[PDB]
Amino acid sequence: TIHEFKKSAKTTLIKIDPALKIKTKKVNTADQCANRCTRNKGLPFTCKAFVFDKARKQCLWFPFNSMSSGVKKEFGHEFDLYENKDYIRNCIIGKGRSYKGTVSITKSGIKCQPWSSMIPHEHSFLPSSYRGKDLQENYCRNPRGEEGGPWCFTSNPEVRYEVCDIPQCSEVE
Amino acid sequence: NTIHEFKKSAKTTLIKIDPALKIKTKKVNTADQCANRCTRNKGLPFTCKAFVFDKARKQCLWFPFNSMSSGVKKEFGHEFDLYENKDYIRNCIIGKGRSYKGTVSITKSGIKCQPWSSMIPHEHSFLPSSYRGKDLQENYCRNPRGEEGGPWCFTSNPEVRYEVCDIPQCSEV
Repeated sequence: TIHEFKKSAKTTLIKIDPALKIKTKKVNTADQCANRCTRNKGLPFTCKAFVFDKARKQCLWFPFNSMSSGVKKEFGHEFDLYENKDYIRNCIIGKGRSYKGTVSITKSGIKCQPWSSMIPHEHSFLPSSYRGKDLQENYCRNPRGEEGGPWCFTSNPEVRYEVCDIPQCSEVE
Repeated sequence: NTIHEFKKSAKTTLIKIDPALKIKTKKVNTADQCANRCTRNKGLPFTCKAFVFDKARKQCLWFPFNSMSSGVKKEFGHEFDLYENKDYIRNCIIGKGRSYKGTVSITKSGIKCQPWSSMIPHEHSFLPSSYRGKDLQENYCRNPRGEEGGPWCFTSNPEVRYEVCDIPQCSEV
């Protein structure tokens, strides 16, 4: 089930409201964390994310994620953060400046090109500059808040860039 | 094999009233093959948000829309199963979440929801047929009467009749 989750390398989370529940356990792989999180058995909360400590081989299960109020996102080479997609907002507000979901396909249906690649499209949208924008893998993103909404570079030479088809939160009921 | 990742509605296909919308069909063996192609979006002139498996004609129907889209309606049919891509089912709540259609099925304290169709452990009268439009399917967190706490469910723990589920507001600033 590790694919039900958006992965952020080298990242963990820290609670600042001390009331928020946590649960930890030593395991073998990050796979085993995801399994328990998806199945949500033996957890006295809704599992919205977990971190795998690769050094200690420990799962940390959370009823929050990186968008929750009361938690900080910190760098650490031995951690990978896994966020349950059911809790990463999957619709756009305004022009989608704050979109962080995992849709990686354009409106006319082509797979996006990874931001950290210059073939087949050359560009100046590297992760490093645009920190906080989450230009990760090949996700649809709107780093500058432009009118088109989340968009990407297309893995097809004919089309440089195209918007993605992420619905407005206001679209439906 | 990503079919388990989709929200399934049995005995259901979708019809486009609007002739503008695009559909794509292909003869196949199994519903799992429809899921794979939708998941990966391989060779579709659009973003696949849903598909139907026709068990009689052995066909996939891939759609750039779902049951909540404009100009689309459900149609009953014994041969059809509808599968909706969770990435295009709004996973946050508007106001009290009367119109919530997502698949969260665990309460705030981590308890697996009881199916609406079941009287075990708890007897109740929120029968699906009493509440059409409210999607009282499987064991999903729902707010069929639009009450204060947001979506909830009867609980699979005999000790706890019902509990609210922990589903985030789409926008609250």
